[PDB]
Amino acid sequence: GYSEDRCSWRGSGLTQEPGSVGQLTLDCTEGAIEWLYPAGALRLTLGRPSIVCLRPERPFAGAQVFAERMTGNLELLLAEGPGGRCMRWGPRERRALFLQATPHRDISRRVAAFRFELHED
Repeated sequence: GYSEDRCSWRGSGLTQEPGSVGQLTLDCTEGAIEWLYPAGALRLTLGRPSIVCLRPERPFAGAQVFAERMTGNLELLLAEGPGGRCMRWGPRERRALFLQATPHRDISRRVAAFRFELHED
């Protein structure tokens, strides 16, 4: 679950009703996500223009991380296979990441873990 200070989260793919996107809210400027055996999808809301940077912990596998734009469009920040991806949200954009488990042929141990940092550019 959430860490002691609620700036980080660490859970397993068996999060909730299959098909529903689980909901995470983190109101800090710096934190970490550890998604063990990713399954399904998660939406992480991160509570002037803002810049977000993600730093994966290698090996990173089992999921992709997208940034939700006001357009409803998505921007891939972190993906599986072959250090840092940044992106900028507008002043009025909801700061939301979408974590989507990748379809693995095997059900084995994969961990999608990353750190995030928010900057007021």
